[PDB]
Order: sequence, then C-alpha cells, then structure tokens
Amino acid sequence: LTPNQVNDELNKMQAFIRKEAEEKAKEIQLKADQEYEIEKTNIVRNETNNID
Amino acid sequence: DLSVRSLHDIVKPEDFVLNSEHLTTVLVAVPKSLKSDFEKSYETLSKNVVPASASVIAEDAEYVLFNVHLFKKNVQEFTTAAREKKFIPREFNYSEELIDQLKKEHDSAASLEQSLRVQLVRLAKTAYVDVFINWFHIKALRVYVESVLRYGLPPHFNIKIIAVPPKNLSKCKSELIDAFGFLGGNAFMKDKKGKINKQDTSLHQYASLVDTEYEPFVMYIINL
Amino acid sequence: SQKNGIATLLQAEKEAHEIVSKARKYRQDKLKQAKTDAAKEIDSYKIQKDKELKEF
Repeated sequence: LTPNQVNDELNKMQAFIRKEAEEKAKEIQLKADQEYEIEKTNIVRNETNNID
Repeated sequence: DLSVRSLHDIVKPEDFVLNSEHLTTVLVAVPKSLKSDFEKSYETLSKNVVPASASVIAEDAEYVLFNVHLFKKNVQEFTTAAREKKFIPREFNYSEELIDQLKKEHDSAASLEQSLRVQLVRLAKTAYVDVFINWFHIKALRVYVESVLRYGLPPHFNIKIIAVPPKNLSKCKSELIDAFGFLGGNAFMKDKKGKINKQDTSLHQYASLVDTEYEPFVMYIINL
Repeated sequence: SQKNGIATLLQAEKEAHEIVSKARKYRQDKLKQAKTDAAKEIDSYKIQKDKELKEF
C-alpha cells in the first residue's frame, strides 16, 4: 500500500509493542511487592512461635 | 494447492518473524482475483498490522500466498476479518520445530518409497524364478502320478515337452488325440481342441478334483 | 518497504522483551529478599527472649 499509510501504521505498531511490555512488567513487579511481604511475615511468624 | 498446505521451504528471518512472542506471522491463501483485494485490505483486518508486509512469497495457478505480520492477540481478529473478505487463512508460525518437521515429512516419505521400490523390484524377480521352478515341479509330478492312474503298468513311461509355435495348439492337440487316444479309451474318446478356461461350467478344465471332460490320454496344456 | 517496517519493529521487540526480563529479575530478587529480611528479625527476637530468661 501507499507510503503515507505505511508510516502511519509504523508509529502505531511500535507504540503497542512497548506499552504491552511496560504493562506486563508493572503487574510482575507489583506482585513482587506483595509476595515479599506475605512470605516475609510468614517466615517471621512461624519461627517466633517456635522461639516462644 | 492451498487447503492443508503450509510452507516450510520458503522461510526467511524477516518474511517470517517470531523470535520473542510479540510479533507472529499469519499466512493468507487468497484466490487470484482477490490478490488486489488483499493488498488493499491487509492493514484494516485488525489493529496493529505491520506495514508493507503484504507480498506474495509464493504463487500458484488457483491461489496467491501472502505473508502478513502482526501482533499475537490481534491474530484472532485478523483471521475472522479475513474470512468475511472471502479469503482463506492458512495458519503457520515460524516456530523452529514446525519448519523442521514438515520438511522432514517430505524427505522421510521420499526415502521410504525409494528404498522400498528397489527391494520390491528385486524381490519379485527373485520370487518369479522360484515360483516358476515350483510350478513345473507340480506339473511333472501331476502328470506322472496321473499316468500311473490311467495306463497302469509299465511305470516306465516315454515323456516329452513339445514346443508348439503360437496359434497351432488346437491343430497339435487334435493330432495327438487321434493317434494315441485309443490307448486310454476306445469309446471314452472324442475329438477336442485348444484350452478354454471358465467358471461358467467345470467341464473343460482337465482336472482330477472337479468333474471335467475326460481326455483320451494324458495331455496337459501350458500357456505362457 | 518490507524490510523497513520489520526492522523498526524488531528493534522495539528486543527492547520490549528486555523490560519484561527486568521485571522477572526484580520479582526473583524480592522473593529472596523476603527470606533475608525475615531471617534478620528472627535472630534478634531470639536473643531478646534469652535476655529476659537470663534475668529470670
């Protein structure tokens, strides 16, 4: 197809590529915040019960 | 012809992209009339369709085979949109194992037919000779035992193989019947000629297991 | 224009995939962090019980 349409699609496509990666990466590192806390409290709570 | 066909020998790293998972390639089997129609439509089928991807990688008489690159989520929208236009998608991705296995199937199939054909032509020829030596062993046996049954003694017989030139068989068979026929029957004898094979009747088959027409002396007819 | 469109996009794809790889890195470290920063509270808690015992 015609040169104006091919540059119009080119900016649109690489916008999506990054955006999807950024979105995914944001869920991934957010979960990482949650897992650190839960598992950190569990490791403490379990062994502080043994010490008591 | 495209209807089950996915290509695997015309791969390229840029006309067929899949190295992470963001981009994928869908191939579209497009009738010739519809070739212009695809070049115009390709971008509109789904959102995020890569620019200028639409090129005929391969072409046949009925169909022209296109590649288009696009985002993976969008492949569902792309395919459905393609079928309204009245194209037929052919799904093939550029996974490494796919390309390799289809290619393999072509090769493995040629190698199986090839090896086999050489052993098979050889095996029949070798079989042919053995079954020839064996066919004549029975006839020799068959004729001998029969001779004993019909003439009695002596057990010592005068036995010949007469080569008849093609189409003189009927004339040969008759002459033998006249001369020698009296020995095995002076009333059990009639004139006869040639060899006719049938399942209309069982008569005229010259055999000692089913009822046939009794020959006046032992004579068996071999057709090659 | 075929290997012009593919190229801009391939550069993007390797940069995209690497960002995703960074997040998994972060996520693996946080899970290690959990055990490290839990281990540090348990052994402080232990000598604290022992201190009030040795007084006893």
